[PDB]
Amino acid sequence: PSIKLQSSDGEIFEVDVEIAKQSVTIKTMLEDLGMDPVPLPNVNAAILKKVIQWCTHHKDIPVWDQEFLKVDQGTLFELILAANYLDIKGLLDVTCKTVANMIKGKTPEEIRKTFNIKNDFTEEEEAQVRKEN
Amino acid sequence: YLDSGIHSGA
Amino acid sequence: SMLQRDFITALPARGLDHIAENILSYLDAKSLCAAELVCKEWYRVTSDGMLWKKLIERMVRTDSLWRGLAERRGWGQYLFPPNSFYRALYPKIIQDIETIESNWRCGRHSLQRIHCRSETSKGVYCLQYDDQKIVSGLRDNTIKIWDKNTLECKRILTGHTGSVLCLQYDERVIITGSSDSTVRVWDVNTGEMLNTLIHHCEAVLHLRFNNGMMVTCSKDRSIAVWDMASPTDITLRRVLVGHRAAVNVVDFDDKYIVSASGDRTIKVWNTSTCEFVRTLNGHKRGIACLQYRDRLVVSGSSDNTIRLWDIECGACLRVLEGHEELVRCIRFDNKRIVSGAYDGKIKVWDLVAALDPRAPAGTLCLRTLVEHSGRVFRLQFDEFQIVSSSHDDTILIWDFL
Ligand SMILES: O=C(O)c1cccc(NC(=O)c2c(Oc3ccccc3)cc(C(F)(F)F)[nH]c2=O)c1
Repeated sequence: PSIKLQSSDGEIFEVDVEIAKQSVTIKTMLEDLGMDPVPLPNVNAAILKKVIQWCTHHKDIPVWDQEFLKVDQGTLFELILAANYLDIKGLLDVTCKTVANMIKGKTPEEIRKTFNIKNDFTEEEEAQVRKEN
Repeated sequence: YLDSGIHSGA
Repeated sequence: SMLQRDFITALPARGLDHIAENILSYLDAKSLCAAELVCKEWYRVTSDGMLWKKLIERMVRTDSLWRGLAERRGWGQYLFPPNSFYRALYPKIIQDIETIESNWRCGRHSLQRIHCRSETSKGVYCLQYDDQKIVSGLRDNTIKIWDKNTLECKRILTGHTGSVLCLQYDERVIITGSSDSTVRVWDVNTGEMLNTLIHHCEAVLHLRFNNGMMVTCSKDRSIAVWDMASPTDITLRRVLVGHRAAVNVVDFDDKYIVSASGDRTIKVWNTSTCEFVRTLNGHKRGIACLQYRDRLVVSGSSDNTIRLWDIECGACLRVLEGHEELVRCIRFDNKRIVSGAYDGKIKVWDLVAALDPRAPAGTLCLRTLVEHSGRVFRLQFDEFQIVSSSHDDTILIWDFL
């Protein structure tokens, strides 16, 4: 069977029932509230197409996902949010692990540069945090 | 022979 | 859309603090320290998120060394006290690990010595221990259970009519094999004899059991495979024959049964089907002891060497030389091999080094420990200690913490 997913824009996607249902959230809307189509006010068409692509391929971060996640941080952030909203644990996990890999093995200054973060410690406050390591 | 836990191929 | 985005600030801002915390939970300690100094909000996320507590808990969940320390040192009481307590604790745990690893490498330990006080035939052939007790099998035909903390004898189990050569226990039962050719099943709590298996024609030299099945092996040159529906309902499934001398040891998991023999061979059998798979050949004399887990078999032989083997291809990965007499017991964990010999000496080997073919042989034996006055028959160890037993009628606890 096919189920229509409706993005926040309004664009409708025909999706197979068993892949769609990788999101417990979308599964709940089908099985418990019996809604067709499934409105998704928190996911736009561009992000929704990206998530559907990821779900099909996945019917502990492999090589195909790493290429899929070669996107800007703004899109990765939107992807984290969609995975949370849809509750797709697999996608939330790989995206969060991807962010942690961008953090690990760097000095605080290099981390700041990665994410465009300004250092807002007082001199005194930074020394105290540093003294405790 | 004093070790009863193991045995050769005899 | 946006080129860059402060995930750790942005996520809590939208009420998704747990996602930000989950991202940081993947950091190693040093990267978690770095995250603390990125900016005030990053620090708040790690602190309000109790990230240092979560980091210690993940280790206890993922590292028996950390789990063991939590228990021994008592800081485990606080797991599952502010964030700063765990941040300050973490380096103390690291230093603790470092001192333990140094004690192993340098042989610094304390020693407890149990005199088993055997009236006639002296010696302890086998043993297993936990945090509460040491269960031991003796040449005087008894099983003695010792309190791990006070070292007193809490129970003597009688019923075998020859030496207790091998034993294993779990949360419900002790199972023993004997020179009298029987296997016996005892209640681990009360010591009551629950079952006796009459089958082997000669001394039962080794046994292992797990998850409802047991393998036994005998001086009679056979292996028996058992299904245990309960302590009192144990059925023979198959007899494996093929060894040309006594089978001195057997180990198994869900993939394979592994047996070794006076006939100089290790044999590999399919656990599900009991079909012969392959012989690991190579030792020049009989094999006295063995341990098998995952893909690694390590065996000790009358040829005075230890061999490491891959179970799938049968290759010998390393020959360990250094013992001056028969290698009589052997065990191994993630980091070390521990072996005991007929001359009373115990050796500690660097297992990682041994599995790396670049490492030279002379660097492989970390220490030689000399406190027994007779053949070492059995040992068991963990991150913190060794428990060994000997023909000299003693049990030693070697404590590296
Ligand atoms: O023909 C040859 O070249 C040859 C020449 C001399 C000696 C040997 N062999 C052994 O001395 C021996 C064991 O000694 C025993 C120690 C205690 C009790 C009985 C025997 C034990 C095992 C075992 F590990 F399998 F148990 N294996 C062996 O090979 C073989």
